[PDB]
Amino acid sequence: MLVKGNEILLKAHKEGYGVGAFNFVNFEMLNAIFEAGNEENSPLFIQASEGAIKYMGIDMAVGMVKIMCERYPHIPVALHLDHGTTFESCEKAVKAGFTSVMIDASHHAFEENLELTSKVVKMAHNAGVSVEAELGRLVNPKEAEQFVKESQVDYLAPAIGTSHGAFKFKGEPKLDFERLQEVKRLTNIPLVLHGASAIPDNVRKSYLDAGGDLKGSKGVPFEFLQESVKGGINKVNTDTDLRIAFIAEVRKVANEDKSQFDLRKFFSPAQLALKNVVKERMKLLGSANKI
Amino acid sequence: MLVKGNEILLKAHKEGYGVGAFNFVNFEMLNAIFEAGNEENSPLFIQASEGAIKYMGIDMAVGMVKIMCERYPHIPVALHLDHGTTFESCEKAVKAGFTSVMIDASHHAFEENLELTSKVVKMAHNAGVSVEAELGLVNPKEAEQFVKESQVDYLAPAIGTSHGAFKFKGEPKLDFERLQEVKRLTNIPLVLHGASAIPDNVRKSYLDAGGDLKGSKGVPFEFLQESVKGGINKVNTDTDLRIAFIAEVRKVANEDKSQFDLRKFFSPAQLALKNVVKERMKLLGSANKI
Ligand SMILES: O=C[C@H](O)COP(=O)(O)O
Ligand SMILES: O=C[C@H](O)COP(=O)(O)O
Ligand code: NA
Ligand code: NA
Ligand SMILES: [Zn+2]
Ligand SMILES: [Zn+2]
Ligand SMILES: [Zn+2]
Ligand SMILES: [Zn+2]
Repeated sequence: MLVKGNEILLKAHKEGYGVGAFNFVNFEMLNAIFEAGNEENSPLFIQASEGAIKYMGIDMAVGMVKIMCERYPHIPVALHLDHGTTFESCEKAVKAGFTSVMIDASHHAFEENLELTSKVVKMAHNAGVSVEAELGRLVNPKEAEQFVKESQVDYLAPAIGTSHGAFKFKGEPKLDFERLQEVKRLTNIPLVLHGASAIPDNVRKSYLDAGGDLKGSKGVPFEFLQESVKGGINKVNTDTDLRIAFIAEVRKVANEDKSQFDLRKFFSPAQLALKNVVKERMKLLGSANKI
Repeated sequence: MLVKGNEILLKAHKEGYGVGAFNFVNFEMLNAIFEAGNEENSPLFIQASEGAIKYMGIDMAVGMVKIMCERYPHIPVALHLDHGTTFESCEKAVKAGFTSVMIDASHHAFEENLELTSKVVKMAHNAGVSVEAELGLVNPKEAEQFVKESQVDYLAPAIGTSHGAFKFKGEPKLDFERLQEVKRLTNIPLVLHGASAIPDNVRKSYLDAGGDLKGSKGVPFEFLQESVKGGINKVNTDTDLRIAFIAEVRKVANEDKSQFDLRKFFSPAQLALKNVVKERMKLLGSANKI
């Protein structure tokens, strides 16, 4: 059912596994994410960015998710606003039916980040909605400790080396796991990893075989993601991996049949590739069989 | 708002215009169709084939449509089951919240077509849902008896069309004398299947993106207008939407091999589909009918 984000992440926090947070922008992404969760018996964190919400309309974003939840009522589902940029954006997500909201104010000084986050928290918590915030651009663990105590935010995303998109590491992957463990120790709350796509080898091969160009993009290796969960990460933001796998198959259908224009012929194999990415990620993070 | 199919088509029947009936298989198609109707102030017929319903799930097909109607509550919208093949399929659509259903038994002999259609009608009408059936080329006298006894709300008579892009291996031709006779004898809304036109700008867009249309031909615009003058009120349109949508997808794929933001593919695809629908609404005379 559609539940508070913290309902899912407190269990993951206490038992020591990661729940993937998967972005979607339309029905095909959402269906494949849900079939993955049903097939791996895994909780689901479903994420929509502000841009995704503008593309779908927030009424359709929430509406499609609610339909999917009633289709799979046995799966714990949180619907999460990814990188909300204003109080008003977060307030609109709360009013529309989101069960989790992120307020990203990490580009501000500590005092202004805490101020705005706290404002979001008391609004969201009044409405039964959980809150994510971000600290770092890396994190100061003692800032994190104070930030969490005073804001009462439900989960925290500390900067430990990742970044959005595919072009993460200009060389070898590097995450500061000592800093992670200290944050986790001092805050004792669920933590979140942004920019956590791995770009597996098969997904990249699929994309390049379809004539795509990834441009030397490298994600977080699987072994770093597992070490992250061992360090205390409980929500693993994942988007790029899904897009590459999906568009790989769309490119492939276009290439191999120039007369094909049935949309289902493009998006059925795209859905399948995306679902498989999600299933494997669920097993990697340790959320499989957790229902 | 979401309304009986006959509510939209009775008005079109009385006032002599055609309402496009546009197929969809996902959010992108649906959104672009609704924005077209909103911008042309036009009633909408939204339809989903059995295959589309298996792809989306009937719960999602109705659910997305109901969300879209709430976003544009001033637009008369009917949600239509396209080419239902069984009574049970039509019954599931009625229960799921469709406001119109088509039962296609035209491959049966007259007596069996009428019997199955009548059974669907009794079921659908008990639930406040309108019914389309198919006959056929059509015998105008079969049509007259068929409609009187079945009490179907609208009829698709075969007059020369076919589904898909490949409609006429020779010159395009429709039997308009047959059409008018059917209209005269039945005096109900009529439906035209296989009514995609494949406009030249949509074909040019598809070929420029590397697409192959394999010498396909659609109904000329002039034939669509003549069919509405002859009494056609519901004009089934699918292929045109697919080609315009997939033309832009192919183009995005071609012009940036590093693009994998789905919105970068489907925003222009939506726009192109929207414009096809907008121009079709103006062609058929449903624009500015709200
Ligand atoms: O915040 C991270 C998400 O991947 C954002 O996706 P977006 O490209 O829709 O903003
Ligand atoms: O009934 C005619 C429809 O255009 C067919 O659509 P479909 O290809 O989803 O069956
Ligand atoms: Na987030
Ligand atoms: Na139909
Ligand atoms: Zn992020
Ligand atoms: Zn971030
Ligand atoms: Zn048809
Ligand atoms: Zn037909």
